[PDB]
Amino acid sequence: IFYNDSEAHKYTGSTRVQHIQAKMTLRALELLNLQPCSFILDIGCGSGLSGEILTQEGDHVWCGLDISPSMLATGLSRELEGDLMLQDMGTGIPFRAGSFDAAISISAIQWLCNADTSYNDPKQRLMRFFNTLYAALKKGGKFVAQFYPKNDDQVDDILQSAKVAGFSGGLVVDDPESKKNKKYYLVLSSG
Amino acid sequence: MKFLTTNFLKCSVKACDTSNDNFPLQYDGSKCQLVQDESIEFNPEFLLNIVDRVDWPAVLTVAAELGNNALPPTKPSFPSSIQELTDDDMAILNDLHTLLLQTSIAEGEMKCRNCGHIYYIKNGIPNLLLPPHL
Ligand SMILES: C[S@@+](CC[C@H](N)C(=O)[O-])C[C@H]1O[C@@H](n2cnc3c(N)ncnc32)[C@H](O)[C@@H]1O
Ligand SMILES: [Zn+2]
Repeated sequence: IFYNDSEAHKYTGSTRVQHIQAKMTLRALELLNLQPCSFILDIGCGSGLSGEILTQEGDHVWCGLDISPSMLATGLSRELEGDLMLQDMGTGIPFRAGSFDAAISISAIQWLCNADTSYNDPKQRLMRFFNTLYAALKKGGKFVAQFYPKNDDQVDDILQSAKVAGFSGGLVVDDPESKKNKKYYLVLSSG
Repeated sequence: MKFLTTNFLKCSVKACDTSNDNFPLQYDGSKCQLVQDESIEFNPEFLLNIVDRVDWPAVLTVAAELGNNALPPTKPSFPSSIQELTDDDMAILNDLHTLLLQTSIAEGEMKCRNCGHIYYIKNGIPNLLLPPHL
Protein backbone atom coordinates (compact mmCIF):
# COMPACT_ATOMS: atom_id res chain seq x y z
CA ILE A 1 0.00 0.00 0.00
CA PHE A 2 1.37 3.45 -0.94
CA TYR A 3 -1.25 6.21 -0.77
CA ASN A 4 -3.45 7.47 2.07
CA ASP A 5 -6.15 10.19 2.29
CA SER A 6 -3.54 12.85 3.04
CA GLU A 7 -1.20 12.02 0.16
CA ALA A 8 -4.00 11.38 -2.36
CA HIS A 9 -5.36 14.86 -1.63
CA LYS A 10 -1.97 16.61 -1.81
CA TYR A 11 -1.22 14.86 -5.13
CA THR A 12 -4.63 15.68 -6.71
CA GLY A 13 -4.55 19.22 -5.33
CA SER A 14 -1.00 20.08 -6.60
CA THR A 15 -1.13 22.44 -9.58
CA ARG A 16 2.16 21.15 -10.89
CA VAL A 17 0.86 17.55 -10.80
CA GLN A 18 -2.38 18.60 -12.52
CA HIS A 19 -0.55 20.36 -15.35
CA ILE A 20 1.81 17.50 -16.09
CA GLN A 21 -0.82 14.75 -15.85
CA ALA A 22 -3.02 16.83 -18.17
CA LYS A 23 -0.24 17.28 -20.73
CA MET A 24 0.69 13.59 -20.85
CA THR A 25 -3.00 12.55 -21.08
CA LEU A 26 -3.49 14.92 -24.03
CA ARG A 27 -0.34 13.52 -25.58
CA ALA A 28 -1.58 9.94 -25.01
CA LEU A 29 -4.87 10.87 -26.69
CA GLU A 30 -2.98 12.39 -29.64
CA LEU A 31 -1.08 9.11 -29.98
CA LEU A 32 -4.32 7.09 -29.70
CA ASN A 33 -5.92 9.08 -32.54
CA LEU A 34 -9.49 7.99 -31.61
CA GLN A 35 -12.87 8.89 -33.08
CA PRO A 36 -14.88 11.01 -30.63
CA CYS A 37 -17.54 9.39 -28.38
CA SER A 38 -15.66 6.11 -27.98
CA PHE A 39 -15.80 3.65 -25.04
CA ILE A 40 -12.51 3.80 -23.05
CA LEU A 41 -10.88 1.98 -20.15
CA ASP A 42 -8.61 4.27 -17.99
CA ILE A 43 -6.14 2.04 -16.16
CA GLY A 44 -4.74 3.40 -12.91
CA CYS A 45 -7.25 6.25 -13.10
CA GLY A 46 -6.27 7.63 -9.70
CA SER A 47 -8.47 10.60 -8.76
CA GLY A 48 -9.58 11.09 -12.36
CA LEU A 49 -7.22 13.77 -13.67
CA SER A 50 -6.66 11.72 -16.80
CA GLY A 51 -10.35 10.69 -16.95
CA GLU A 52 -11.74 14.27 -16.91
CA ILE A 53 -9.74 14.92 -20.03
CA LEU A 54 -11.20 11.90 -21.84
CA THR A 55 -14.59 13.44 -21.09
CA GLN A 56 -13.71 16.99 -22.15
CA GLU A 57 -11.40 16.36 -25.12
CA GLY A 58 -13.07 13.45 -26.95
CA ASP A 59 -16.55 13.24 -25.45
CA HIS A 60 -15.62 9.69 -24.47
CA VAL A 61 -17.43 7.42 -22.04
CA TRP A 62 -14.98 5.72 -19.69
CA CYS A 63 -14.42 3.30 -16.85
CA GLY A 64 -11.54 3.85 -14.43
CA LEU A 65 -9.62 1.17 -12.55
CA ASP A 66 -7.49 1.97 -9.49
CA ILE A 67 -6.10 -0.09 -6.58
CA SER A 68 -6.19 2.83 -4.11
CA PRO A 69 -9.33 3.65 -2.11
CA SER A 70 -8.08 7.12 -1.10
CA MET A 71 -7.32 8.08 -4.71
CA LEU A 72 -10.84 6.99 -5.71
CA ALA A 73 -12.46 8.71 -2.73
CA THR A 74 -10.73 11.86 -3.87
CA GLY A 75 -12.09 11.27 -7.38
CA LEU A 76 -15.65 11.15 -6.00
CA SER A 77 -15.64 14.84 -5.14
CA ARG A 78 -14.47 15.97 -8.58
CA GLU A 79 -17.79 15.61 -10.51
CA LEU A 80 -16.50 12.88 -12.85
CA GLU A 81 -18.65 11.31 -15.57
CA GLY A 82 -16.71 8.02 -15.53
CA ASP A 83 -17.37 4.87 -13.56
CA LEU A 84 -14.66 4.39 -10.91
CA MET A 85 -13.76 0.85 -9.85
CA LEU A 86 -11.58 -0.39 -7.01
CA GLN A 87 -9.43 -2.94 -8.78
CA ASP A 88 -5.97 -4.49 -9.12
CA MET A 89 -4.90 -4.43 -12.78
CA GLY A 90 -2.32 -7.14 -12.20
CA THR A 91 -5.16 -9.62 -11.55
CA GLY A 92 -6.76 -8.98 -14.92
CA ILE A 93 -9.20 -6.77 -16.81
CA PRO A 94 -12.69 -7.89 -15.73
CA PHE A 95 -14.79 -7.04 -18.76
CA ARG A 96 -16.15 -9.28 -21.49
CA ALA A 97 -14.34 -9.69 -24.81
CA GLY A 98 -14.36 -6.72 -27.19
CA SER A 99 -15.87 -4.30 -24.67
CA PHE A 100 -13.66 -1.21 -25.29
CA ASP A 101 -12.55 0.84 -28.25
CA ALA A 102 -9.36 1.70 -26.47
CA ALA A 103 -7.47 1.80 -23.21
CA ILE A 104 -5.31 4.55 -21.75
CA SER A 105 -2.97 4.60 -18.74
CA ILE A 106 -1.06 7.57 -17.41
CA SER A 107 1.87 6.97 -15.00
CA ALA A 108 0.62 3.63 -13.70
CA ILE A 109 1.82 0.40 -15.32
CA GLN A 110 5.42 0.55 -13.97
CA TRP A 111 3.79 -0.62 -10.72
CA LEU A 112 3.37 -4.02 -12.42
CA CYS A 113 7.16 -4.46 -11.98
CA ASN A 114 6.65 -4.18 -8.23
CA ALA A 115 6.31 -7.41 -6.22
CA ASP A 116 4.83 -6.04 -3.00
CA THR A 117 1.03 -6.25 -3.12
CA SER A 118 0.63 -9.89 -4.18
CA TYR A 119 2.44 -13.21 -4.28
CA ASN A 120 2.43 -13.91 -7.98
CA ASP A 121 5.61 -12.93 -9.79
CA PRO A 122 5.48 -9.47 -11.40
CA LYS A 123 6.23 -11.52 -14.51
CA GLN A 124 2.92 -13.38 -14.04
CA ARG A 125 0.89 -10.28 -13.22
CA LEU A 126 2.41 -8.53 -16.21
CA MET A 127 1.24 -11.40 -18.42
CA ARG A 128 -2.18 -11.52 -16.80
CA PHE A 129 -2.47 -7.78 -17.42
CA PHE A 130 -1.65 -7.83 -21.13
CA ASN A 131 -3.51 -11.07 -21.97
CA THR A 132 -6.75 -9.90 -20.40
CA LEU A 133 -6.33 -6.34 -21.77
CA TYR A 134 -5.93 -7.78 -25.25
CA ALA A 135 -9.17 -9.75 -24.75
CA ALA A 136 -11.24 -6.87 -23.38
CA LEU A 137 -10.29 -4.65 -26.36
CA LYS A 138 -12.24 -4.76 -29.60
CA LYS A 139 -10.33 -6.13 -32.60
CA GLY A 140 -7.98 -3.34 -33.67
CA GLY A 141 -8.40 -1.63 -30.29
CA LYS A 142 -5.54 0.59 -29.10
CA PHE A 143 -3.64 1.00 -25.84
CA VAL A 144 -1.38 3.86 -24.98
CA ALA A 145 0.41 3.94 -21.67
CA GLN A 146 2.65 6.68 -20.37
CA PHE A 147 4.86 4.91 -17.80
CA TYR A 148 8.02 5.36 -15.70
CA PRO A 149 10.55 2.53 -16.23
CA LYS A 150 13.47 2.24 -13.76
CA ASN A 151 15.83 0.85 -16.40
CA ASP A 152 15.94 -0.66 -19.88
CA ASP A 153 15.35 -4.17 -18.63
CA GLN A 154 11.91 -3.14 -17.33
CA VAL A 155 11.17 -1.57 -20.69
CA ASP A 156 12.09 -4.69 -22.63
CA ASP A 157 10.19 -6.96 -20.21
CA ILE A 158 7.05 -4.86 -20.68
CA LEU A 159 7.49 -4.85 -24.45
CA GLN A 160 8.08 -8.63 -24.49
CA SER A 161 4.95 -9.31 -22.41
CA ALA A 162 2.82 -7.09 -24.61
CA LYS A 163 4.30 -8.81 -27.66
CA VAL A 164 3.48 -12.33 -26.45
CA ALA A 165 -0.08 -11.21 -25.59
CA GLY A 166 -0.65 -10.26 -29.25
CA PHE A 167 -0.01 -6.51 -29.32
CA SER A 168 1.97 -4.75 -32.03
CA GLY A 169 3.35 -1.22 -32.10
CA GLY A 170 6.15 0.47 -30.25
CA LEU A 171 7.67 2.99 -27.93
CA VAL A 172 7.44 6.76 -28.27
CA VAL A 173 9.94 8.77 -26.25
CA ASP A 174 9.30 12.53 -26.00
CA ASP A 175 12.13 14.98 -25.20
CA PRO A 176 14.52 12.02 -24.82
CA GLU A 177 17.66 14.16 -24.39
CA SER A 178 16.33 15.38 -21.08
CA LYS A 179 16.20 12.51 -18.56
CA LYS A 180 14.60 15.08 -16.29
CA ASN A 181 11.76 15.71 -18.76
CA LYS A 182 11.66 12.75 -21.08
CA LYS A 183 8.56 10.60 -21.15
CA TYR A 184 7.92 7.08 -22.41
CA TYR A 185 4.70 6.13 -24.17
CA LEU A 186 3.83 2.57 -24.94
CA VAL A 187 1.72 2.67 -28.14
CA LEU A 188 -0.04 -0.59 -29.01
CA SER A 189 -2.82 -2.11 -31.04
CA SER A 190 -4.51 -5.49 -30.81
CA GLY A 191 -5.25 -7.92 -33.66
CA MET B 1 -22.01 2.40 -11.15
CA LYS B 2 -23.90 2.99 -14.41
CA PHE B 3 -26.36 0.48 -15.82
CA LEU B 4 -24.24 0.45 -19.00
CA THR B 5 -21.32 -0.94 -17.01
CA THR B 6 -23.45 -3.96 -15.94
CA ASN B 7 -23.49 -4.86 -19.62
CA PHE B 8 -19.71 -5.33 -19.73
CA LEU B 9 -18.46 -6.16 -16.23
CA LYS B 10 -17.83 -9.89 -15.73
CA CYS B 11 -16.59 -11.98 -12.79
CA SER B 12 -12.97 -11.30 -11.80
CA VAL B 13 -11.93 -14.75 -10.56
CA LYS B 14 -9.59 -16.35 -13.05
CA ALA B 15 -11.26 -19.77 -12.90
CA CYS B 16 -14.47 -18.19 -14.31
CA ASP B 17 -12.64 -16.90 -17.44
CA THR B 18 -14.14 -19.55 -19.79
CA SER B 19 -17.56 -19.73 -18.16
CA ASN B 20 -20.77 -18.61 -19.96
CA ASP B 21 -22.00 -17.62 -16.52
CA ASN B 22 -19.24 -15.13 -15.65
CA PHE B 23 -21.48 -12.57 -17.33
CA PRO B 24 -23.69 -10.77 -16.64
CA LEU B 25 -23.24 -10.65 -12.90
CA GLN B 26 -26.40 -11.29 -10.82
CA TYR B 27 -27.56 -8.00 -9.34
CA ASP B 28 -29.48 -8.20 -6.03
CA GLY B 29 -32.61 -6.11 -6.56
CA SER B 30 -33.18 -6.22 -2.81
CA LYS B 31 -29.91 -4.47 -1.96
CA CYS B 32 -29.42 -2.27 -5.02
CA GLN B 33 -30.29 1.38 -4.55
CA LEU B 34 -30.81 3.26 -7.79
CA VAL B 35 -30.06 6.86 -8.65
CA GLN B 36 -30.93 8.80 -11.77
CA ASP B 37 -28.44 11.45 -12.91
CA GLU B 38 -29.42 14.09 -15.50
CA SER B 39 -25.90 15.58 -15.50
CA ILE B 40 -24.68 13.40 -18.40
CA GLU B 41 -25.89 15.13 -21.54
CA PHE B 42 -27.64 13.04 -24.17
CA ASN B 43 -24.95 11.62 -26.46
CA PRO B 44 -26.44 9.98 -29.59
CA GLU B 45 -23.05 9.51 -31.26
CA PHE B 46 -21.84 7.39 -28.35
CA LEU B 47 -24.99 5.26 -28.41
CA LEU B 48 -24.65 4.63 -32.15
CA ASN B 49 -21.01 3.65 -31.47
CA ILE B 50 -21.79 1.24 -28.61
CA VAL B 51 -25.13 -0.33 -29.68
CA ASP B 52 -23.67 -3.20 -31.76
CA ARG B 53 -21.57 -4.25 -28.73
CA VAL B 54 -24.44 -4.13 -26.31
CA ASP B 55 -25.67 -7.56 -25.18
CA TRP B 56 -29.45 -7.10 -25.24
CA PRO B 57 -30.37 -10.31 -23.37
CA ALA B 58 -28.02 -9.28 -20.52
CA VAL B 59 -29.61 -5.82 -20.59
CA LEU B 60 -33.05 -7.42 -20.09
CA THR B 61 -31.79 -9.74 -17.36
CA VAL B 62 -30.18 -7.04 -15.27
CA ALA B 63 -33.11 -4.63 -15.84
CA ALA B 64 -35.56 -7.30 -14.61
CA GLU B 65 -33.36 -7.98 -11.56
CA LEU B 66 -33.56 -4.24 -10.86
CA GLY B 67 -37.33 -3.85 -11.15
CA ASN B 68 -37.75 -2.93 -14.80
CA ASN B 69 -39.66 -5.26 -17.15
CA ALA B 70 -40.95 -2.53 -19.49
CA LEU B 71 -38.20 -2.96 -22.08
CA PRO B 72 -38.60 -4.21 -25.64
CA PRO B 73 -37.77 -7.91 -26.10
CA THR B 74 -35.40 -7.15 -29.01
CA LYS B 75 -32.47 -4.72 -29.34
CA PRO B 76 -33.36 -1.34 -30.91
CA SER B 77 -31.84 -0.81 -34.35
CA PHE B 78 -30.64 2.43 -35.90
CA PRO B 79 -29.34 3.88 -39.14
CA SER B 80 -25.54 4.23 -39.36
CA SER B 81 -25.27 7.99 -38.91
CA ILE B 82 -26.67 10.87 -36.90
CA GLN B 83 -28.04 12.59 -40.00
CA GLU B 84 -30.26 9.61 -40.95
CA LEU B 85 -31.91 9.56 -37.53
CA THR B 86 -35.69 9.97 -37.57
CA ASP B 87 -37.85 11.53 -34.86
CA ASP B 88 -38.73 7.97 -33.77
CA ASP B 89 -35.08 6.88 -33.70
CA MET B 90 -34.22 9.96 -31.64
CA ALA B 91 -37.00 9.21 -29.15
CA ILE B 92 -35.69 5.67 -28.75
CA LEU B 93 -32.07 6.83 -28.39
CA ASN B 94 -33.19 9.24 -25.69
CA ASP B 95 -34.70 6.37 -23.73
CA LEU B 96 -31.57 4.27 -24.19
CA HIS B 97 -29.49 7.18 -22.90
CA THR B 98 -31.65 7.45 -19.78
CA LEU B 99 -31.53 3.72 -19.16
CA LEU B 100 -27.84 3.12 -19.90
CA LEU B 101 -26.02 6.39 -19.03
CA GLN B 102 -28.21 8.27 -16.54
CA THR B 103 -29.17 5.35 -14.31
CA SER B 104 -26.70 3.98 -11.79
CA ILE B 105 -26.35 1.79 -8.72
CA ALA B 106 -25.29 3.86 -5.70
CA GLU B 107 -25.28 1.06 -3.14
CA GLY B 108 -25.88 -2.63 -3.71
CA GLU B 109 -24.34 -6.02 -4.48
CA MET B 110 -24.06 -8.55 -7.33
CA LYS B 111 -22.74 -12.05 -7.64
CA CYS B 112 -21.12 -14.32 -10.16
CA ARG B 113 -23.72 -16.85 -11.33
CA ASN B 114 -20.89 -19.35 -11.84
CA CYS B 115 -18.70 -19.29 -8.73
CA GLY B 116 -21.07 -17.44 -6.40
CA HIS B 117 -18.51 -14.73 -5.54
CA ILE B 118 -20.24 -11.65 -4.18
CA TYR B 119 -19.22 -8.06 -5.02
CA TYR B 120 -20.22 -4.89 -3.18
CA ILE B 121 -20.98 -1.40 -4.47
CA LYS B 122 -20.48 1.56 -2.14
CA ASN B 123 -20.59 5.22 -3.15
CA GLY B 124 -21.28 4.04 -6.70
CA ILE B 125 -17.95 2.20 -6.75
CA PRO B 126 -17.66 -1.59 -7.12
CA ASN B 127 -15.05 -3.37 -5.03
CA LEU B 128 -13.35 -5.81 -7.39
CA LEU B 129 -10.40 -6.77 -5.20
CA LEU B 130 -10.05 -10.53 -4.75
CA PRO B 131 -8.22 -12.65 -2.16
CA PRO B 132 -4.81 -14.01 -3.41
CA HIS B 133 -6.05 -17.56 -4.09
CA LEU B 134 -8.70 -16.44 -6.60
C1 LIG C 1 0.68 8.78 -10.37
S1 LIG C 1 -1.00 8.11 -10.28
C2 LIG C 1 -1.72 8.57 -11.89
C3 LIG C 1 -3.23 8.68 -11.76
C4 LIG C 1 -3.94 9.28 -12.97
N1 LIG C 1 -3.88 8.36 -14.11
C5 LIG C 1 -3.33 10.65 -13.25
O1 LIG C 1 -2.84 10.97 -14.35
O2 LIG C 1 -3.32 11.48 -12.34
C6 LIG C 1 -0.71 6.32 -10.54
C7 LIG C 1 -1.92 5.47 -10.16
O3 LIG C 1 -1.81 4.07 -10.47
C8 LIG C 1 -2.49 3.32 -9.46
N2 LIG C 1 -2.12 1.87 -9.39
C9 LIG C 1 -0.93 1.32 -8.93
N3 LIG C 1 -1.00 -0.03 -9.03
C10 LIG C 1 -2.20 -0.38 -9.54
C11 LIG C 1 -2.79 -1.61 -9.84
N4 LIG C 1 -2.17 -2.78 -9.65
N5 LIG C 1 -4.05 -1.63 -10.37
C12 LIG C 1 -4.74 -0.46 -10.57
N6 LIG C 1 -4.16 0.75 -10.27
C13 LIG C 1 -2.91 0.81 -9.77
C14 LIG C 1 -2.24 4.13 -8.17
O4 LIG C 1 -3.25 3.92 -7.20
C15 LIG C 1 -2.23 5.57 -8.67
O5 LIG C 1 -3.51 6.14 -8.57
ZN1 LIG D 1 -17.11 -16.20 -10.76
